[PDB]
Amino acid sequence: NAMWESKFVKEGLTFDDVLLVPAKSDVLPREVSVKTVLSESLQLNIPLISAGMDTVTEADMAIAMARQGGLGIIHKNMSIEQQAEQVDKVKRSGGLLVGAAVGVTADAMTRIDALVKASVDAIVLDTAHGHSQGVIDKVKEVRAKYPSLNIIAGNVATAEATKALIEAGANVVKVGIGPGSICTTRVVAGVGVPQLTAVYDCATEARKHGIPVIADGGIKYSGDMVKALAAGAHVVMLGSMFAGVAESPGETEIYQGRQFKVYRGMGSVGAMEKLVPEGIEGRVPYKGPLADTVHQLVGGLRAGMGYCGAQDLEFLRENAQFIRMSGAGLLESHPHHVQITKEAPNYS
Amino acid sequence: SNAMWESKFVKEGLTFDDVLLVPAKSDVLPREVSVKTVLSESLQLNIPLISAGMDTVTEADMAIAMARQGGLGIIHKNMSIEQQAEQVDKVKRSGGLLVGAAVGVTADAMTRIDALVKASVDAIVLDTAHGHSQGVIDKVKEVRAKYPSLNIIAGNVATAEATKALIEAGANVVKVGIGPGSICTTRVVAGVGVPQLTAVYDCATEARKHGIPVIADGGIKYSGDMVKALAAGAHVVMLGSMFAGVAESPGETEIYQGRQFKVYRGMGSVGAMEKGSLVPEGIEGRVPYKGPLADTVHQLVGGLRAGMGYCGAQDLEFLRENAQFIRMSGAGLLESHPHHVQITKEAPNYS
Amino acid sequence: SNAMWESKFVKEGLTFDDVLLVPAKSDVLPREVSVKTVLSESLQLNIPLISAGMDTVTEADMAIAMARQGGLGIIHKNMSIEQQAEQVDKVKRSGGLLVGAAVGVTADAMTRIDALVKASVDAIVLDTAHGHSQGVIDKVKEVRAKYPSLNIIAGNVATAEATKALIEAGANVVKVGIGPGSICTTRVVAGVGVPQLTAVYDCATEARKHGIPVIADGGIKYSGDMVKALAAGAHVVMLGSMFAGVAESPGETEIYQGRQFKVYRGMGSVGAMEKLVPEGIEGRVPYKGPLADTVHQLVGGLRAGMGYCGAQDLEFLRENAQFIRMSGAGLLESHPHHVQITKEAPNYS
Amino acid sequence: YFQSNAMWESKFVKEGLTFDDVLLVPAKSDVLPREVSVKTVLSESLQLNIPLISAGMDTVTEADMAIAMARQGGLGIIHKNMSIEQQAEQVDKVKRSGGLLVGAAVGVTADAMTRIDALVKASVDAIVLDTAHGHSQGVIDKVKEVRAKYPSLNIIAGNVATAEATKALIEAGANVVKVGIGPGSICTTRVVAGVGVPQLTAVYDCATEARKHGIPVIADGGIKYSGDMVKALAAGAHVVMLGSMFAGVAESPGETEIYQGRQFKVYRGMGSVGAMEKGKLVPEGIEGRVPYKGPLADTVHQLVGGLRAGMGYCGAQDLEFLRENAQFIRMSGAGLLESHPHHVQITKEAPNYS
Ligand SMILES: C/C(=N\O)c1cccc(C(C)(C)NC(=O)Nc2ccc(Br)cc2)c1
Ligand SMILES: C/C(=N\O)c1cccc(C(C)(C)NC(=O)Nc2ccc(Br)cc2)c1
Ligand SMILES: C/C(=N\O)c1cccc(C(C)(C)NC(=O)Nc2ccc(Br)cc2)c1
Ligand SMILES: C/C(=N\O)c1cccc(C(C)(C)NC(=O)Nc2ccc(Br)cc2)c1
Ligand SMILES: O=c1[nH]cnc2c1ncn2[C@@H]1O[C@H](COP(=O)(O)O)[C@@H](O)[C@H]1O
Ligand SMILES: O=c1[nH]cnc2c1ncn2[C@@H]1O[C@H](COP(=O)(O)O)[C@@H](O)[C@H]1O
Ligand SMILES: O=c1[nH]cnc2c1ncn2[C@@H]1O[C@H](COP(=O)(O)O)[C@@H](O)[C@H]1O
Ligand SMILES: O=c1[nH]cnc2c1ncn2[C@@H]1O[C@H](COP(=O)(O)O)[C@@H](O)[C@H]1O
Repeated sequence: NAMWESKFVKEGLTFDDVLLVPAKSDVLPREVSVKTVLSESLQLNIPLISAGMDTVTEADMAIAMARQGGLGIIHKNMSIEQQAEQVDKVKRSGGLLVGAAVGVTADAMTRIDALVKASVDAIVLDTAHGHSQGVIDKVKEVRAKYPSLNIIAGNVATAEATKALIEAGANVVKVGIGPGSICTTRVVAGVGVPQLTAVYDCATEARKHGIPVIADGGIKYSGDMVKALAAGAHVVMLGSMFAGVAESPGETEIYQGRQFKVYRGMGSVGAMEKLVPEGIEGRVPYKGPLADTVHQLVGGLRAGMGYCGAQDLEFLRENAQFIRMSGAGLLESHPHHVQITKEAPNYS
Repeated sequence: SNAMWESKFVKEGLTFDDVLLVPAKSDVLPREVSVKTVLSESLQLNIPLISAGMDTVTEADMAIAMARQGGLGIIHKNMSIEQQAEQVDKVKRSGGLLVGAAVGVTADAMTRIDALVKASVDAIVLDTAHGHSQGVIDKVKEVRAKYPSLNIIAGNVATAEATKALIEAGANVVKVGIGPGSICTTRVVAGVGVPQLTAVYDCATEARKHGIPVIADGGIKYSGDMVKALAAGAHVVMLGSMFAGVAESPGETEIYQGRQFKVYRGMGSVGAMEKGSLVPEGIEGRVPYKGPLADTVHQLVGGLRAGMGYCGAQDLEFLRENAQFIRMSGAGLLESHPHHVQITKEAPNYS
Repeated sequence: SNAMWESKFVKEGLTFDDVLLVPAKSDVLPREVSVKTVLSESLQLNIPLISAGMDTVTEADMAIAMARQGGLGIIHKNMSIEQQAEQVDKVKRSGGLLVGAAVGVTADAMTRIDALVKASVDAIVLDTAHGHSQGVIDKVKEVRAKYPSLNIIAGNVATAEATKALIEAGANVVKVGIGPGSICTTRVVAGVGVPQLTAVYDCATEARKHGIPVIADGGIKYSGDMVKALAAGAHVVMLGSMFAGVAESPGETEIYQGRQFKVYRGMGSVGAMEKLVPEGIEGRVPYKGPLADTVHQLVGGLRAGMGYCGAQDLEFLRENAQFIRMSGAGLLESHPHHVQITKEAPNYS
Repeated sequence: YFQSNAMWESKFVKEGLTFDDVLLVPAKSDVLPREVSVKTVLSESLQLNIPLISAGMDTVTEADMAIAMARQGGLGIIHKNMSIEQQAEQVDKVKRSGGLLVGAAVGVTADAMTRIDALVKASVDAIVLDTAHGHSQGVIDKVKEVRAKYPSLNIIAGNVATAEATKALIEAGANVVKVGIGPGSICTTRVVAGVGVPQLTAVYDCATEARKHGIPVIADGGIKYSGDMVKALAAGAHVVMLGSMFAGVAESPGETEIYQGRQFKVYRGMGSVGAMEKGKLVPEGIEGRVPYKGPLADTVHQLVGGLRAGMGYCGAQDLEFLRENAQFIRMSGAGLLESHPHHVQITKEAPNYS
């Protein structure tokens, strides 16, 4: 009866539940290191990865990304020959880093070969439920065939799942079940773990095997990134904040005089039609080139590490302290009792 | 004698939107999982869904469509004894379909049950505002005495003491939910309730000890809430709202707010009481038209299969016994719905 | 010491919307329950409702209507002494009806009270912002010393210590509520309050020990809040907002965007007061028609409340009802949701 | 159990509270509001007759605000978004208007000493060493550098939200510590940088540290109503600093624009794009507008009125009593809802509400 009595024990935290407490600082925002190492083959100058979705990352996005010091993951919602071409395309553009997503399917190894042939630096085996036997067995197969290949497996939300995938041979683990802006998983399936807690629990375990974790989803301001990083993540992955960018796939859609870009979940009827969906379709404001959005994110990270007296991303993960707050805390934490006049480059 | 007074405020209650089901090790796919449940020795559903015995939800056409999706429908009692019998008769003739009927706690109650059973009703539901009553308990005994083979679903209850009381009265199944209803105002007019997830849980806890199943009834807005109700301990769930905008439900379509809509109302609302015949405990409204019951039920189950997939649950018994929740704040709720993106299309299972 | 410093944030407060009443075994139906209540040997009420002693809620006509429904009106003090004395007189010579009058702590308090006792007032209500004031305590004492029989309702307090203090000065009834009122801005303008549910309970905890009934005053937006207040230990509740749109309330009906409305305002707002800054605002509520249709919906909900708790009477309810606590999500589930509302119900707007 | 894993497993332990979370608990009172004392001592040479400082923002304080505040018994901080000689002129302008107290902000920069020199020459009564992060090595280094050169100068340093941080500035020479990272109405620090401590707790944790040394603290940011000020003082602050409640009064800088029939003034953060441009950047504030409130004397009379009310509610005769004794009760979001006007359509403006 022990499981029957534990159903409602666990409590979970999300980004907007917390604040990073300022700490003794000696280091200024321009001075801090934002470098990060996923592995031997995989080093990033900025801890950003653009999501593997048909409205977020194709060749042009992955390249603009890699030249910012970050990383692109080509979505798998295309042919095999096509993804391999675009992966090779990013590689011929200055010999820089590139990712490709593969689903746990029958044609998975066929896709992976063609991808390793095009010289991917990391494949991402993405699935709804990374804590699954099929997902384990696949990572085992792939680890067997390509012992040299960076393997990103997700998604997971628990310690148990983080361990299952590490042991199967995945060297980077991906955290997030249901925090995405376009995600309906928690609504339609009732399943999830608040992202902060899920980064924190998966990192605690992953820390032991010296394995890094990517916070995926739920990030809507630069300060969310800081929180996710400080809660244990090595790197964050973004969808919505990148979808509005000129280099992202999909052509600009006009709306109320303004310019927008389509942004849909890979699990939406829209993405799949090209069945019970776990995602929706919509649009985000046109934002400009990747370059200014990148600027605002990193600068936020830079100011947070400054506040936290963290010289590198390591010191931040291992030293940053949070403070929990109520919903009224959240109200104070955003602008309040003033009517906004101008748009800020980092706020709505 | 101070114990009762010092304890007025010790209990805490959780609901659907306070929690999330935690993903567990899975070796099963949504399609591989089984959603069948056994409610008793004569009542078995292929999907854990029951359409509410309300006058804007279930009549003969609703029950027939329900039974065909693998579920069940409860024919409401806002009609004549005779007419309700015909409706049960009608459902029965269309392929040996299952069907339930609602009966109130009155003096006409035995007379009404006599007809529904001669009509071959597969279960009766004694629905009341306060299922923890002598009036209810004595009526459940009275029926169980007369009809010892009859599937009795009794309610509504929100407590373990109450669930135990109706089981020892002879109830096969216990219906859980005081005040959780979408059209319901009980908690506002009378102050009384238990948050649904906790009510299902405390009750499932008692019903288990005796081998009795509970029915989660009310407060389900999306399919994820169904998984939560089942995972909390309910064998089966009862939906009003999610079903009222279906083609097979009674009533006609009307255009409102620029599209098609159906009338949805509470049985304790001023409207519904006029037809049937105290201070009202429900309101009258309308919900969007959704077309055939089939497409709705396909999303319902589809979400259920997805959840159980995430929970490594090959069947509903596993999900009841094993699923773990994690409590979350209001901010957790916001992360759990689509956010910070403008939606351009009604998704089949969202808004 | 350093005790006061470290305990600044220890306490926790709950309000009507924090909580639900748990359904209990019930032998009884709504129509069979008793809603009578006894404030004191002199004052007994057929229904647990007093109307607020404000200049836009209760004058003679309200007080008379209340009494006739089995409740009680408090005639506010925003008039002259001769005006309030004849207001009482009118209510009394209108069938031998119970009536109450407001008095504040000040110089001519005794003269007004003198005039009120002469006119046969049943209960004097010592309305002040801070019942736990030294000046309030001194005044309750003087009135008790002069009128050993007279019912004294003294308010307002939010703490067990204040309640204890009023009871010892001679108060027969204590009125509980700092800040929860619909028209009130005390909490906002002065940072000061206690959540009404915790307040009623805390004071009831102290008052029960001396057998003194408390009034849960302000904060009631629906029928169930009243069930909650009584179940938290109040003997009776006092309403202003729920009663302000009633036909027998002072104030003529005003037209605004076509719909009938009535003026409703705090007694500490600018208009009512005409040295200190306002602690109230001035507003408007829809017309509701006769008091009786409003009372019937109120008692109706109370009765359904009592039937769900298995309470034959209000003493059972006070001593036995159990609450359960919930988050914001639970309150969202507690109100009707995910449905367009078509028409108004007579008890939910 | 190790040294390495201490910080890791304390990450989520702390709890923060803010104004909207709590309520002051009424206590026995023998004192009427008009009898209480709102006088407050920040240091031997800096006594305020009312507990209110006009924040040092370009949309808030300049000579006219500073003058008007002082004549009410408060203080104004001339902002630094202007030249050195200009800022000293503003100071002299206030000092040559009846020897009114004035303070003036200075950041941590090479010219800081040049500026400080110029302000002291103008008889400034306090320098506010104002920075985004009070707990920075530079800020401590500056306080020390200034204290050394000006042993009698009043040095108000900010901004911090922790006892650890508050101890550093005190040990470095600040007479008065300013509290608040993120609570500001025009602030986005918490959104863009993720960082902050809820202001009520922040005021409390710092006051706890500071009172051991006999040092006052300033609640800076987050006050929307007079009641919030009272919570802030009762949480341990000697005095509050206000932006948005002062931003839209006659004496504040800015023209009177009008939209939809009503009067407004611009109010922007100092970390906003607008404020920076005056002297790509990654802002930590936003620009907007607030209602025109009219002459300062009205906002101030309402403010001090709320305070006296709450002190009477708390049986406080002076602010020291309130700091030492005031108790809070914690509430939820249904309580905050009950704590505002509800279920009535408000038909006119209370001078102190909305
Ligand atoms: C990213 C994502 N979910 O998080 C996604 C992507 C495409 C399709 C889908 C669909 C087909 C809608 N959902 C699933 O495949 N859900 C699912 C759920 C549980 C298990 Br086990 C296996 C799959 C989901
Ligand atoms: C509450 C409810 N369903 O949950 C319902 C349904 C129809 C009519 C009613 C009416 C008759 C308006 N209300 C009640 O019967 N309320 C009620 C409440 C407690 C007790 Br005991 C007996 C009756 C209620
Ligand atoms: C809050 C309230 N009734 O509940 C009320 C009523 C009338 C006037 C007032 C006024 C005079 C505006 N406020 C106060 O008198 N506040 C107050 C505060 C503390 C003390 Br001690 C004495 C009075 C308040
Ligand atoms: C936050 C604030 N005042 O409270 C303010 C004002 C002006 C400029 C700024 C800018 C330049 C945008 N931000 C910073 O200076 N941020 C910052 C953050 C951390 C550290 Br360490 C040093 C500086 C901030
Ligand atoms: O349709 C889907 N359903 C659920 N999750 C999705 C879907 N499509 C993408 N995601 C996840 O959502 C992430 C982006 O979340 P966002 O940055 O919060 O917009 C992606 O990286 C995926 O992990
Ligand atoms: O008017 C009434 N008052 C309170 N609850 C009601 C009333 N009518 C029906 N219900 C309950 O609400 C359930 C439907 O809830 P829904 O699925 O949220 O629409 C029904 O199955 C009944 O249990
Ligand atoms: O203006 C005032 N400021 C604060 N509270 C008031 C004021 N005037 C009346 N009250 C209280 O508010 C109660 C009515 O609150 P309501 O029933 O929620 O409308 C009255 O009975 C008084 O106790
Ligand atoms: O640009 C900004 N970003 C963050 N905080 C600011 C900024 N400008 C001023 N502040 C702070 O916010 C306070 C004013 O907050 P308010 O009274 O809530 O408007 C000031 O006294 C500063 O401490």
